[PDB]
Amino acid sequence: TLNGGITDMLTELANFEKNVSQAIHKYNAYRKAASVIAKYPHKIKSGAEAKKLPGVGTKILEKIDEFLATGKLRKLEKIRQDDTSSSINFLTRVSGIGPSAARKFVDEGIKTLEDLRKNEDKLNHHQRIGLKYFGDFEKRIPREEMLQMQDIVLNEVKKVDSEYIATVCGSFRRGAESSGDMDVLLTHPSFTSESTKQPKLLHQVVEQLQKVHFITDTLSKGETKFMGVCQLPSKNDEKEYPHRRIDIRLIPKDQYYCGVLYFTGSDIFNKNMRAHALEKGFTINEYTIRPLGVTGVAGEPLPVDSEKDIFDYIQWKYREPKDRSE
DNA sequence: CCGACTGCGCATCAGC
DNA sequence: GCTGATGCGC
DNA sequence: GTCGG
Ligand SMILES: Nc1ncnc2c1ncn2[C@H]1C[C@H](O)[C@@H](COP(=O)(O)OP(=O)(O)C(Br)(Br)P(=O)(O)O)O1
Ligand SMILES: [Cl-]
Ligand SMILES: [Cl-]
Ligand SMILES: [Mg+2]
Ligand code: NA
Ligand code: NA
Ligand code: NA
Repeated sequence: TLNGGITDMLTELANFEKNVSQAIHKYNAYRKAASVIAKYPHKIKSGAEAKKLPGVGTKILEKIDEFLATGKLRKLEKIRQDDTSSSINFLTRVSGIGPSAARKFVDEGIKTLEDLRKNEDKLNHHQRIGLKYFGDFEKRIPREEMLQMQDIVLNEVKKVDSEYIATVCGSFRRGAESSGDMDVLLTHPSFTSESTKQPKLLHQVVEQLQKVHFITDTLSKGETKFMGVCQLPSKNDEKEYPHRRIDIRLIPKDQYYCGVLYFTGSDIFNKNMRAHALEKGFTINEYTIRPLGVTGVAGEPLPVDSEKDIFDYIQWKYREPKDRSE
């Protein structure tokens, strides 16, 4: 990667602002600058050259100059030496522990994996599962395992009702050679924007995946969104596979294209594309694209027959999933 | 100079 | 219980 | 932290 030193710096700065400063717009500004620099096809020689790119302003250009001259950023060197920042950043690596809870735990003297492990009763259910699988959730998933997981999920969904359609999205659908988790978009003709003619549509699928011991834990679960934990089966004498995060999102079948656009991402790609829609007078979510009136009020959903239709409304050339990894 | 920054489901809690 | 934040992770 | 008007 051509500018990895710079993008790593900006990412660590983004994480500092989110986790410690609790400054969500600085976090997003740093992530935006990292993303645009990551796609820039030249090795950056100067902060001024970087400042040409949209999202790199004066302050990041200065940081880039410092990094290029010295190989480091004093601001980050000091953050790394600060105990409270160090503790908060570590605690937020547990799934379910965010900026707020991390800072509250540090106040209470809970500041290490050992402290968490002996204070399990101070964790909510999500945090408790996050701690249990702390090590596993740091491991990435090779695409070859994602293919096995996909096969299980699709076949088990088929056994519940052959009219379900499950689509693995996320980085997998963008063609990545490894993924951080598995994201599954689910549809069924009974659930549309017009009516829900069968209950428990998501529950049935989760239950079947639990039945065959693929889903092992639940982080949260409602009528349309499941977040939990899964594990591939292993063979005789073989070490067990790590536990993996799995998300399942049930979307109205007639809104599949907005939903698969959303769940394919990346997150920054969605953010960039939704920001462009707003400039063009539309708002995009995982359900619909709608015009915005002058009052800022969204209007009726526009018809959508493909992912490209959504690109067309906002006057973007279509981008294949493999080219949305921003 | 400064308002606006993508969008939302599920968990948790406060106030009534 | 309901309603409306706030937190969190997508 | 960045940027459009
Ligand atoms: N804040 C956000 N805003 C808009 N869309 C978002 C979003 N967060 C997530 N999405 C959309 C967009 C996103 O692609 C999808 C899945 O969210 P994952 O967190 O699983 O992201 P992924 O791409 O699968 C990665 Br590379 Br992080 P992996 O999980 O393989 O490590 O939900
Ligand atoms: Cl901010
Ligand atoms: Cl909508
Ligand atoms: Mg994912
Ligand atoms: Na710029
Ligand atoms: Na966390
Ligand atoms: Na996910």
